[PDB]
Amino acid sequence: ATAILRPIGLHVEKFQQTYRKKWRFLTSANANVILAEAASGERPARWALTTGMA
Amino acid sequence: AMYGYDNDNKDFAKKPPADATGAEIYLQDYLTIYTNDARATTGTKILAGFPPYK
Repeated sequence: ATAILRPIGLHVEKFQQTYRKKWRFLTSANANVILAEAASGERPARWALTTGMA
Repeated sequence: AMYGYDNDNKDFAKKPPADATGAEIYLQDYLTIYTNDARATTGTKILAGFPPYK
């Protein structure tokens, strides 16, 4: 029995794209210093310890 | 210097915890050799000087 028609489904077309970038970053070596942050609104007063990793 | 102050201390911002930051800690206690001071000694004197600690 020859099949003139078959369930070929929908004609769905799928596209793929890729994006490449190269960046150069300069980061300073900050000291580890304790800074006082005042309370404001919902934020309570807290001590802050900075770190040099960007 | 190693473990910081308590959060309620006023000097809390002075010394951040080294155990948390990974910073260094200047050592200030050094070895000292001793010998007798014979200038004020009356009678017999010991004039041996310093031992060769090197």
